[PDB]
Amino acid sequence: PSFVTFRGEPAEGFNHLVVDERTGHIYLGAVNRIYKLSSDLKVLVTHQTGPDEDNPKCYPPRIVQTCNEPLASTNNVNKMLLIDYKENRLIACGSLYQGICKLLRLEDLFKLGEPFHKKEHYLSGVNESGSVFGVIVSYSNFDDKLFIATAVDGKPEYFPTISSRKLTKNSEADGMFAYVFHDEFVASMIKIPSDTFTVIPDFDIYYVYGFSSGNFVYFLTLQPEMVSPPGSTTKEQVYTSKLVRLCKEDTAFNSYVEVPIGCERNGVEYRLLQAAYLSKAGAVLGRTLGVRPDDDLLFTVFSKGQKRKMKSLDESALCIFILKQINDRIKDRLQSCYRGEGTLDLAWLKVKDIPCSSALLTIDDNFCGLDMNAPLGVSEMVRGIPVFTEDRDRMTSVIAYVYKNHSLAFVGTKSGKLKKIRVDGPKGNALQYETVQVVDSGPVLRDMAFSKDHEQLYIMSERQLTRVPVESCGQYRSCGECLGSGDPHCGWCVLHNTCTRKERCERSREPRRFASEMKQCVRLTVHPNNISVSQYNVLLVLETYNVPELSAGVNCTFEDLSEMDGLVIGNQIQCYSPAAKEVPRIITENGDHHVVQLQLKSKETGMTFASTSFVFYNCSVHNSCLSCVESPYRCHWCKYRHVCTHDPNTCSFQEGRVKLPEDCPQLLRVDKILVPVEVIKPITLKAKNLPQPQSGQRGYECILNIQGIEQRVPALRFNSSSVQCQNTSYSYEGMEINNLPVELTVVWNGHFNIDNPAQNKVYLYKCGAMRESCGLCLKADPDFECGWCQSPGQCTLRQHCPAHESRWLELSGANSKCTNPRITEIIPVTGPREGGTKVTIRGENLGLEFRDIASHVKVAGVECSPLVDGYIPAEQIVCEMGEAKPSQHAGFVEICVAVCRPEFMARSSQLYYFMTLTLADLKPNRGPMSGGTQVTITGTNLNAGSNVVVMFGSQPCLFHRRSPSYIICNTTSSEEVLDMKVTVQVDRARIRQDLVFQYV
Amino acid sequence: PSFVTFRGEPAEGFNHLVVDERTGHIYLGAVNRIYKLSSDLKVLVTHQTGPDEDNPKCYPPRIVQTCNEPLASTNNVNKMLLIDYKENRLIACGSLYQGICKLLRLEDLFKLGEPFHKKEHYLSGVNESGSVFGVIVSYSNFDDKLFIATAVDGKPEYFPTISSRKLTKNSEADGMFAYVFHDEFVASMIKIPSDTFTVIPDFDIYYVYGFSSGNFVYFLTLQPEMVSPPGSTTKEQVYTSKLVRLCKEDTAFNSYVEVPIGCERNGVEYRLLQAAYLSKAGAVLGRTLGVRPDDDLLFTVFSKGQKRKMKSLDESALCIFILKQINDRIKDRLQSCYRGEGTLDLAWLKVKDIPCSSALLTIDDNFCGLDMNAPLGVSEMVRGIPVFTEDRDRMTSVIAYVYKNHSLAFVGTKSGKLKKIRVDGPKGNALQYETVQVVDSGPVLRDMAFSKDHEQLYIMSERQLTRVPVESCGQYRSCGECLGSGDPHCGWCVLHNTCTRKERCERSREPRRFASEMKQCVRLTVHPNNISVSQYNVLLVLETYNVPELSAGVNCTFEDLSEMDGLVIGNQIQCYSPAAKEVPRIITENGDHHVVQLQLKSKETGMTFASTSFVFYNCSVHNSCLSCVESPYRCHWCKYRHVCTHDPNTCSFQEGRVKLPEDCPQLLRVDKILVPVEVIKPITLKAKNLPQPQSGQRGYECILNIQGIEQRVPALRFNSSSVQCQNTSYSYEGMEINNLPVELTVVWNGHFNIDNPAQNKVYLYKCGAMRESCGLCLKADPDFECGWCQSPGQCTLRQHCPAHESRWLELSGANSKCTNPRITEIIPVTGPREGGTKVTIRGENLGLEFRDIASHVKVAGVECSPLVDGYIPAEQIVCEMGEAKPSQHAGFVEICVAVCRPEFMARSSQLYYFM
Repeated sequence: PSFVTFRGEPAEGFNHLVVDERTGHIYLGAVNRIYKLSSDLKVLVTHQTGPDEDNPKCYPPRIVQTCNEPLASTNNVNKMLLIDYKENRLIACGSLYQGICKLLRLEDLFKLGEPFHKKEHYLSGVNESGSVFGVIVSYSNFDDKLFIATAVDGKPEYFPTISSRKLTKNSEADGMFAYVFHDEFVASMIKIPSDTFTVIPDFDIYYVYGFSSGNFVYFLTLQPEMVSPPGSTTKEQVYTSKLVRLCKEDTAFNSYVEVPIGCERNGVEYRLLQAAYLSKAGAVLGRTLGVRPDDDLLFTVFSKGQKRKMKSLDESALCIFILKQINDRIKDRLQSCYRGEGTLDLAWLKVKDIPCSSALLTIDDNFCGLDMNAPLGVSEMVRGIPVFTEDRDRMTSVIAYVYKNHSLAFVGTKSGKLKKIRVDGPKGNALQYETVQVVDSGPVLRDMAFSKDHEQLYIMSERQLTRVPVESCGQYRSCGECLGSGDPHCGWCVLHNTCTRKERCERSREPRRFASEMKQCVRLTVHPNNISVSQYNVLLVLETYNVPELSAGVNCTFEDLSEMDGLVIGNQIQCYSPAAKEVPRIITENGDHHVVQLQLKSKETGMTFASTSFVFYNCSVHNSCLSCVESPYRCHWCKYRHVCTHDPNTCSFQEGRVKLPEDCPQLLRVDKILVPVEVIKPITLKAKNLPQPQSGQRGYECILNIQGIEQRVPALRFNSSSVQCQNTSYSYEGMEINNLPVELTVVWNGHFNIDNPAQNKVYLYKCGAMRESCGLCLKADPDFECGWCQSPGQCTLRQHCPAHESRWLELSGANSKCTNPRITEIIPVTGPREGGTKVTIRGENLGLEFRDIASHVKVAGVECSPLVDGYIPAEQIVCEMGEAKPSQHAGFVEICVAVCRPEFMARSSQLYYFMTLTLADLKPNRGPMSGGTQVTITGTNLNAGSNVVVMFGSQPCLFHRRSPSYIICNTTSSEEVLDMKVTVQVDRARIRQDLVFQYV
Repeated sequence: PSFVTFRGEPAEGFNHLVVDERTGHIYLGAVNRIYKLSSDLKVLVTHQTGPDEDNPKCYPPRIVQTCNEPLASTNNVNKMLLIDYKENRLIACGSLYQGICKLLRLEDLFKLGEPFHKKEHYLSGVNESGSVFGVIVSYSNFDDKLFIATAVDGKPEYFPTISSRKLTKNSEADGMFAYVFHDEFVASMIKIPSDTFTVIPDFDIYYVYGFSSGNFVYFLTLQPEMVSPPGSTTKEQVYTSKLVRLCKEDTAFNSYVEVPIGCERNGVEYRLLQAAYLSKAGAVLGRTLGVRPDDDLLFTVFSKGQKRKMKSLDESALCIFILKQINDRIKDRLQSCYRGEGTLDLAWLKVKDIPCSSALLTIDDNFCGLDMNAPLGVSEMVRGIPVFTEDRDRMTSVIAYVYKNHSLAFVGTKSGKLKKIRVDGPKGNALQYETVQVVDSGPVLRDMAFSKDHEQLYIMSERQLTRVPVESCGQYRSCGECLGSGDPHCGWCVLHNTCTRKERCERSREPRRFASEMKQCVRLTVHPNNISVSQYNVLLVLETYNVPELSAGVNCTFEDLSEMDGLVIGNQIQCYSPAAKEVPRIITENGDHHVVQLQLKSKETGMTFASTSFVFYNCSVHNSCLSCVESPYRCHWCKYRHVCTHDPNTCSFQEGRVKLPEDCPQLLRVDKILVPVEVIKPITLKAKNLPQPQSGQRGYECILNIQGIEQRVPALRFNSSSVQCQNTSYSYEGMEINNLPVELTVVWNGHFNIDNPAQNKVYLYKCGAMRESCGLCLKADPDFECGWCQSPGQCTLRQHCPAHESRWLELSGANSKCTNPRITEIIPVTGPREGGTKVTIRGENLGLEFRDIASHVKVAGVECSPLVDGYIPAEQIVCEMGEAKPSQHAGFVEICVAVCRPEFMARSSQLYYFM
């Protein structure tokens, strides 16, 4: 939705706004223009007040007398605007005339009159807008007048800052703007003294806001540095914001009072008034405030500090004053002066301090002021009660009103936004909402008025007027959300199922028709929360609370899908579930269950207000016993029918029903099922609650899901808990993998698959696909019964290998030597003569125990000692060679399993070579002291032996890789010093040489 | 249009005229000529009757016997003319033959015969025309005759004045003009007795008019003084006009009767017949006259008094006689004689009075006369009913006729004009029209006859015959004029838009087609009389009365500008106004309003007959409030818009409307606005209904229109009735004139000038351009406040002169003595020594009061006394010098203002000289 607005009809400018209480027409003061608009902000009429040839310096403007100074077309700013209902007109006081005032007719804006001739007719030279304010007060004839305050600009002789002036019936009449009582000695006006001007050059009083209360007139003002801040001579100007008051009845002007005003937040001072608004509290605020219904309140806005009235600070605070409290402060002050204590203390007015005179008097609120102890100031600054503070974006303006007793406050911001604040000190809370009806880039003005009907709030900007509704609750879809937002205007119109204000809800006055608090929402419950898909037209009872009288009629709508009529009895609603024809259309593809939001559609509104979680659950869809029972819902499984249903009767017969998950027909696990390929073997199974096949039903089968071949073997069900597939052999083609797990499915009557929770599988394993060597087979589990068969040179079960001889060989309990050891290949081919090398020998048919191999290994003559941890049985032996000093140079490797028997020994195909490695040169000769240099050691036979260590300066080098020609290592820090020697030690041999490494 | 006429074909002369009933041919008797003319007055044929060698004195003219007296070629005057239809000829009796008569053939004017031989063939020596008359009466054969009367000229033996004569079929026949019955004792003729001639030498009977009526023959005659007026011996002759009558049937001539006739108007006597005409009354006159249809009437014309038959008086009166009334007078007279009372009383005929004899008789109208109490006269003169009298221009002739029962009378005048008179004694009214068809300078003759068709009336003059239409209504342009003339023939042929007779108007019989009375002329009204310029095609209803059936079709034409079709319903016509496009073309430049004559154009004729005042009213043109409201029309002024408009709504707003003139905006006058040059002064003004300037409107200014410099000074409007220009000074360059009035215009909002009805002005005045002397300034009005300032030697306001001393001098109320008197010049330079001279001395700086100057003046030693009235203060002194007898001869003039102080005296530049 967009907000209705009026763009600066003169796109050029804007200054003041006011609303006519009866009509709702909105009048807008502006520079060079005054507009009359409809409530909708349509342009009713435009008046041209503007550009006049003039000059501020000239006194009586050009029309009255000739001015030496040159004139220029200048803009006439609407300083003030006030509606005079009685007169049926508008006082629209401008400037640039020496401040001549104009009278515009209410309906047409016809200029009734604009008195220029006399001195009184001129208000002030001041060009600034809003620095002026005032009130129009009227009574029947022979009782009446206008109170207005304006800045002087140092014009003290020409104009009075505050005055009490006359407003005659005839706009033509000369008398206008004349002082109510003029005497040579005293006139109903207050001028600024010349002495005060000389002392402080710039002193001026700017009047922000003004209002009539009871029988007085108050003004919120800004003044200069006078004893504040202290200063010997002129320099900087800071302002003090004060409150002023007058009796309406005092022609003498004796009643004048002036108290400084502000408020502080946690040690932060807020001295400067931006705007104010007098209003009522309403029952809520008033009660906790402790006020009478009639008592008034004053919302205000202040900026931080005393500095720069022209351009104030962002920091701003909304404070509050109860009029009773201010009245007390004034009465308190007066009762004091009457005591005779102290001075009057009003710096700008009276330079020389006059003392207060004591006197006997009954000091009342009615007190209008007396001749002695005449106009007076105030010592104690009146503090206000803080409400909301904005640091980031300065508040510009404020308004407030009573709504259903709750007090709503409106606050303009520098940004062009409005805040809707419920004041709850007297209640309990804070800011409800913020809105940007206005103008996204830049600010709002003090003239912000609510409409007469109080539906909207016209918000004025420099550029445009915007009709911001005090309420747009419609945005809220649900009772939970509506009441959730908290912006006080919104309530849940239960029957309408919409969110709006009290006025908007038809028949909201009636009970439970309208909901204010979340508790009131609507709460709904359905007795049969869960209904099965199979059921149809089931009776449901609805319990609803906090709902208005439904006698209009109600319908139950499960969703957009269906709607059934309902009848009301007691405090309940009775509706029926949908038909089976209707229910499954929903259920399809949702499967297990579908929660649906059952709503209530009211007959009068026709909108769904209340909802509940309604479950459609259908047992039949479940394909298996586990899903049926084990699932989350109440469903029964029929073992025989093999169908899941809600009704017990539907099952085949009594013994057939499955209520509990344990009872489901399922296969229990046993020790792993091992199955050799090509062997005829039975496979016994255990299980529970296996059904006895009924008439027209076949027996059990075992189905193995092997990708290569799927086997169907019939089986026998011995009892409710045991099964067995008949003697058969299984195979898979490929010989790719030794152990292949296979899923097995037990079926009966052809299709019926018994549940397998564990998902037990059959392991098909093949006699040595994996083991070519006798040592490997005997190594494997004794369970397999797989063993080595000598004649074939292969390994299989006894069943599998023919017995020419009485025996096929099986490790009886490891007491089985395994023959013809062979050596495939060994690592480090070469080694150092000194020894210490770790030889890694890899063979096929070695000894099973370490103890036998130890002492077995020999390299030629040289004794080699094997390592236990390193040794992997019958596959590999890691052995460390001893001292090689012998004459051989190169020799074959021999392993004798236990004993060096002729059958029992193995010799290496290629011989182990012994060598004296030498090093010629280093790739980098030099490197930094810190080290970390990649050294390239070149030489011959560098690969020999087991261990290698490189030492530069006896400090170790970090080894990387080794080769026959090359050794690569990273240098250590030569903490020692520049230069150094290189020692390489392989095993017991330590070789050195002339090649040196130089540290740089 | 011009009237058809026949000029004296003989340009030389003219005498008688007659019209042939069947043909319409007009025969005209003249001297030496007889003409036959067409109805149109074209010349058909001319006959030469004229100049014959002859002599009046000779009896049987030269042809019969030789005459001793010398002959001379003389003119033959046509004495008489009579149409003999039966005979198919014209009897045209001449003179100069001893009055031989001629017979001219009807068609060709071929002379059938002219009997000269016998005595009867000679009628009378008398040369005068028109003194003769008579009638031709005819019947089938063996019944017939001619009755003719003529003057004798003292020829009593030769010719009979009245006779009954024979008219034979053959013009050649000898018998012609023989007496019907001739006996030795009595013949059908009446002669004048010789005795009567001796007594009165000149006696003669002149016969003016004659006509046959019923079965008688009447003659209107003029006779001499016989017992009237009484006179012992001959001297002067006056005439008595009488009526004569005879039975057609009386061969004996016993029936002769003779009554004097005349009429009187308010004690004025009209005795002499100029002409007469027998006619019918028609239904109108007859009814109120109380007559039968057949009964006749006799219109006549008489001059005042008994004097000069040869040249009668201008005063003349048209009288009337009903034949029944005259017949009664005659019967009454006869029944009386038969009573045996009195004498016959006929002076000229019977010198010795014979008595009437009584006898038993049934006296009827039929009575033809008897042997005893034979021809007789009459005592009681028969009076006639007067009709019209002309004092200035004498009536000469008359005719009358019946038209649609109204009786129209025609009367010739000495001037050559014809009057068309409806006689309405029996009806009610007088003379309708006068015409000069004839001859503008000089008169018309008795022979005036209407045509057979009665379309025209041939009017004869000495010089020319003129065909005057009875009717020539075409001359009249408008219904108002047509019916205005009153000559009864004319009516307004509405659709034709012309003026003519009933016969001439086609379809006049139909209703409202023809208008007889002015009332009938056309009256038109339009319901929406006033329509605004802004409006277009407005429905208008037309009310017309006295109009013929329009079903032919009608169009509405506002003027020559536009024309809109109309439809007829009821007794109204509905037309539409013109479009806005059309209406303003007219309105432009007429301004306030334009009255237009909306006419109706008839479809059949195509001429606009009826009109009305139609108003187009444009308010907008009015520039000011006064013109808008104060003017003559309904217009409203909008104070705020400052525009004038017809619609109230158009004004800015309700409070802004100006309906009344008082409410406007105008400047009221105050005592004259005096403005000194070079002085800062405010000028307060008074006024009424000054507007309060509305939004977007500026304030008031005072603009002075001074040719040298125009000043714009802003002002303040205190209230609806007062203004004031701000402190300023004004000047004009030139120093030419002291008092300069200047027009001032008060304006607001720049251009808007407030109305200034009085046209009040500001008087800019500047202190003595005119007065070099202290005496002159103090003399001037106290109002100016201008006064003499001693130190400067000049004169200006106090404001203008610095006060070293407490005073500048102003005549407080004339109590202010004034220095240095001078004498420019004095009049009478010279004077007599004796004195008494009035010396007029003109100077510059004299005394303010007379009392001081008196005794001041001296001419040298001689004391001179000044005159109060003559003395104009400080400018001039009029003084009278005393006795100069002193030795000086010449001396200088001296004036001492109050006292002859050394500073205070003035002496003349040039001296006064005594001689």
